[PDB]
Amino acid sequence: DAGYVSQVIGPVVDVRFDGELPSILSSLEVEGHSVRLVLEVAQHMGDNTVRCIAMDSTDGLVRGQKVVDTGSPIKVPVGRGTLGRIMNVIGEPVDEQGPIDAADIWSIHREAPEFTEQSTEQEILVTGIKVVDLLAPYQRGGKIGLFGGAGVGKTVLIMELINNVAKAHGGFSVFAGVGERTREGNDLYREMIESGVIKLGAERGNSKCTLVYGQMNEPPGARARVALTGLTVAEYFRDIEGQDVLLFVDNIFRFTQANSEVSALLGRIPSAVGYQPTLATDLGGLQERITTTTKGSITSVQAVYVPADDLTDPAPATTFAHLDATTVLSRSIAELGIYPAVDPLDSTSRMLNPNVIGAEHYNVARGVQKVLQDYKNLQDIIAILGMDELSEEDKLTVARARKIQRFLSQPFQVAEVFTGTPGKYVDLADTISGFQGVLTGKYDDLPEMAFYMVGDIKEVKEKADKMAKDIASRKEADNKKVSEELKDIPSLDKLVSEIKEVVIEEDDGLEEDFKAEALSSETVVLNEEGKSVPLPKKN
Amino acid sequence: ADAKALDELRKPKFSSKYLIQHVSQKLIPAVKEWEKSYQPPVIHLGRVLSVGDGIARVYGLKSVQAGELVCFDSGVKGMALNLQADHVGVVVFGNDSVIHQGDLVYRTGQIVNVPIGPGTLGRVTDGLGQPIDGKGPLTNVRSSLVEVKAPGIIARQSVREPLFTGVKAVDALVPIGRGQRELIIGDRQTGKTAVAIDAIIHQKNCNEQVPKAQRVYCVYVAVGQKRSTVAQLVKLFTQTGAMRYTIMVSATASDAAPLQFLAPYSGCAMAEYFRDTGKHGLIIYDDLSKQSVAYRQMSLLLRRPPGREAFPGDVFYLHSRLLERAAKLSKELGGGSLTAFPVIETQAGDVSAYIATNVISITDGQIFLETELFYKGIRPALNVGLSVSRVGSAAQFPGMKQVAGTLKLELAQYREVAAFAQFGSDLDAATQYVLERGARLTEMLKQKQFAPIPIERQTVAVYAATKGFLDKVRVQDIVAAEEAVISQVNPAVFKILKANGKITPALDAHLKAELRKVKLPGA
Ligand SMILES: Nc1ncnc2c1ncn2[C@@H]1O[C@H](COP(=O)(O)OP(=O)(O)OP(=O)(O)O)[C@@H](O)[C@H]1O
Ligand SMILES: Nc1ncnc2c1ncn2[C@@H]1O[C@H](COP(=O)(O)OP(=O)(O)O)[C@@H](O)[C@H]1O
Ligand SMILES: [Mg+2]
Repeated sequence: DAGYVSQVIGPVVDVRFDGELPSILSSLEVEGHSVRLVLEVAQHMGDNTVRCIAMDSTDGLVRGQKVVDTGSPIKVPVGRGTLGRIMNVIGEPVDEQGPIDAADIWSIHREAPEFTEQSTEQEILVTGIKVVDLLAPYQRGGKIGLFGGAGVGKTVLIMELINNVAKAHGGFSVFAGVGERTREGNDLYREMIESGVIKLGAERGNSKCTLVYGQMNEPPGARARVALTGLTVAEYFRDIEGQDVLLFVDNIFRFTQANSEVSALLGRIPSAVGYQPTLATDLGGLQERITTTTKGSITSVQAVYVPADDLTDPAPATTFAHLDATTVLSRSIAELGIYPAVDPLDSTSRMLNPNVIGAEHYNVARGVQKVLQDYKNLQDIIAILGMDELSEEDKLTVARARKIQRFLSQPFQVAEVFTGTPGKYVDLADTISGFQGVLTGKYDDLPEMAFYMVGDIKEVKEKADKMAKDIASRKEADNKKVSEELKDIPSLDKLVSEIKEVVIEEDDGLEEDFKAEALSSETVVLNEEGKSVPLPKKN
Repeated sequence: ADAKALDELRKPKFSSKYLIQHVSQKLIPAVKEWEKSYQPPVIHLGRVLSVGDGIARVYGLKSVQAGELVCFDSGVKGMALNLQADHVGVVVFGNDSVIHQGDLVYRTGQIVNVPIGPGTLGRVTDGLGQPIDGKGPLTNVRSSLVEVKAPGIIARQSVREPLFTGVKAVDALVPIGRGQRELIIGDRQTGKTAVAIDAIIHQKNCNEQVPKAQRVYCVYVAVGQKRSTVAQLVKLFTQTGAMRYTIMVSATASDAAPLQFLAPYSGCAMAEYFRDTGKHGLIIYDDLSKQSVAYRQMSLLLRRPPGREAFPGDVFYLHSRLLERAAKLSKELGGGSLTAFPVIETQAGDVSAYIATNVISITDGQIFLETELFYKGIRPALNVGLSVSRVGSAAQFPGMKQVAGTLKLELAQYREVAAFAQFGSDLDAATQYVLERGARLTEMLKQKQFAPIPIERQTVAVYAATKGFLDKVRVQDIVAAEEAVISQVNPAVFKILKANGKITPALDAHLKAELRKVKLPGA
């Protein structure tokens, strides 16, 4: 019928069974624990023993405790009521609003959608970031990748992409938090209640998003399957409902790391540099479930933390085959102070072809690639020469190229809480010819930084007008200034007579609810009969 | 040869019993002739098979869990990290020389608990709750769960409180928060202990001003620091008075591994109490790489599989829940905070080091301290172009916040033109002036070790290089001109800006006049 935990090694525990062993990728439950604990079996030991992975911390499992079989894979409650809910890996409410108002639980482990039901019709997903929609154009229902180091600006692109595409769609979306910080988790909960994507009250059914959160605090059972828990509710809305759902998964690398933290612990030799031996079927099984079929559409948005901007590690080097549109973030362009710091060379999508979009889109983005590759091949030699002997034919594809690295920049709506400048929702054909102009020489007349953090071709000519005036401004130093006391300025002590009286009490309020109990001077132990005794005094 | 053949072996098919009648008669005199050589059968207790170096392998113990404190028969405390099939691997707190093959192991049943509370303010324990400061046991304290998971998503709010460090190299250049996880990653002997201790002495001399609801108490976790350095910092905390509002858990390098492994964990167990009861808490997890080496010692004796640099698999999860339990709660649980300082020493410049890539991805902001910048006069040797934060505005002083954009972006161009000094150009009054500006900005932003200067003096001190008042002053003597800018101005204007908090035009008129009223000794 049921079995017992026989062995605990950190975050993997071993359950023995007396006949009819559970199928692989089923769910187990322990009774008498603090929280409900789900064990997901990964391999059979051989001696009537499954080997598990732990959805929460194992600190507390006694050897021999009762383990029941649910006989079935992990079931999350899918449904239309799940919108506006912050969801766990194992189906829990962690936003503390009752149970999940949904039915028809579904197995979150399945096979990939087959080869026959594959979509090849491609639609350009216009986002609103001038480096995305020109250079690496995303695909509707396709895949969106995001690499970059820790501190280059990956996650602030993701919520910016939510404000771009997940608001102006009307349907449903899903934010799949896989092992990121709670800070960028909790802040996104506030900036979707205020932006009205997630609602509270009796309007829970008109919302647009579910949040599946497997953040960094959980042990790697939960950080390894929150990718699948966020995935299957997106694949539930695809096949049953037909709506296009946007999957915003964060830190796909943390999905592959959470596998790799216990993959050695299940009895496997480490692979290349120390990552997991089975990363191919782990990630390849993850990715090809995220597609768009004949029945519906899933537009995957993937953020990946890469360690120290090195793309030779095999845990992101399997991901490059698995992403059509890739927005590779360079720390160098952020060290230039340019946001978004999207690489003009490393970030290249699959929509970029004149056989689909049109020659007017493909030629300027290729024209961007000529002027920016040669700018990289010349900024090595500009430090030996200083750009003074080039005979005025290589001083044209440089001066525009120093402008075009600023013309990838844009103030963000989600970032204006800490940058001050208001964000732009930029369209496509207005800036393609705008990108085309500064490549051609129509805007050679302008200075350097008028291109920085702007939008259309109207705002670049109007940053120079303000900039040109500001070189005519601050041309005075004499008198009639703020520094005199004649106009409105009080004396220095009459500021001080409006200060509010701040009380200091020196005892700080620390003995009001703290139950200042006593602790034992001698360590308390148990006896063989189990009752509490002090230590029997003998070595 | 299967288990059904084993269950068929449970059915007796002997067909004769011409031994069992007699071997049952000579069994009991045999076991009672050799009765002295029998240790008793032990079920809910434990007894040691193998012991060595901090990992002791104990037979039996059917009652223990993972993470239950056990007590050996000499009084030594222990911890059950993994539980194998027939035995339980027990990690040993302290020196392990007293344990033999055959000694008793007593289960205490509880999860490991180190005493928490405000009565510990002024005491130095190790990672186990035992006092080393020579002031006896801890009074008005209580035990708490050190293995607790972090506060959830519904429990937190957006951070607002800036957490002034008292350092102009920090508060203007890297915005810190009160619930922000700030990493101090550098080389060895480069000022990492300098930046952390500058924050606490500032937070003590700004603790006797703030009214009960921004009072940031500090716990400084010493992992693997030698015991003279522990007496050094206790001498530093006492001789300014900071020990009144300072707890310090101090795991030396001459202690065992798991006392160093638990000391940041017990270090945050104190500071969760300051978060739970509405106050603000400072935590510094000093030498957090050396705590991870203290993790690597236990596993590689524990027959556990190694990975990158022979560190185990789950070492990301170690530093994750060590730095996720520091937070800023919502209004519904007091509104308390915790702000985090992990210290990671690079292996002389490996940012792709295995511990580094974990802790740079967990934490919110990082502060690079190269050994390059430490000898160019820049002390503390903060790297500006490589240091990022998260929350930006509403994480600095708000009057500083407007002038910080004038400070950061001019520093951004200056780091690009500083390496272009191989030709002697100084062309068109801009390739010299941004060299003339940012060099004085570097000569602005140096300071002294153990000199906590409040932000209200720094919002004036940041104004001296952003405006004029320094456009005729050399690159040699700004470090003795800044103090005369501090001294000769009216000492009442610093209080009213910290009273205001923002650069109003009502106060902007005074701040342009008073810096020409001062006369600079750089000449
Ligand atoms: N801001 C500073 N100004 C002047 N000297 C400094 C400064 N910071 C550090 N030092 C020098 O560096 C030495 C070590 O300081 P500190 O312990 O802060 O560095 P650390 O990198 O934390 O050292 P460790 O790596 O050993 O912990 C001190 O002896 C001091 O002489
Ligand atoms: N367009 C932008 N405007 C303002 N700040 C930005 C922009 N792009 C990136 N940043 C900065 O980059 C930093 C890192 O952001 P984040 O996505 O958290 O990085 P990571 O994904 O590496 O953790 C943020 O603090 C943010 O202020
Ligand atoms: Mg030090």
